[PDB]
Amino acid sequence: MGHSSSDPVYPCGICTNEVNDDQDAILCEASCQKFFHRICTGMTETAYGLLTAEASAVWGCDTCMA
Amino acid sequence: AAKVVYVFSTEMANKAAEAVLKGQVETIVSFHI
Ligand SMILES: [Zn+2]
Ligand SMILES: [Zn+2]
Repeated sequence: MGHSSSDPVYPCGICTNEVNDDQDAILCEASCQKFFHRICTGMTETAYGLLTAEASAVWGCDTCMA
Repeated sequence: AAKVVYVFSTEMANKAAEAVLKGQVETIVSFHI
């Protein structure tokens, strides 16, 4: 998701503002496939770095998790 | 071909990172009992 030749710039599932190319983005891979600013989720930069590096790990939105 | 992935909430991602930083576990998917 978000790697095609024709993706729109995606709005953050929390703040509605665009998740730009120079911002950390996190994709909900639980189900929804919504994008979010890392900042908006509350995830630390270190946690984001570790989670994005691990092939067997994905992130889930607070909605999807409930 | 099927694969198991582990799904982390923000809380769990942050907690897992703390566990790695505290040298309690090797990686954020180093689950244990
Ligand atoms: Zn946002
Ligand atoms: Zn979601």
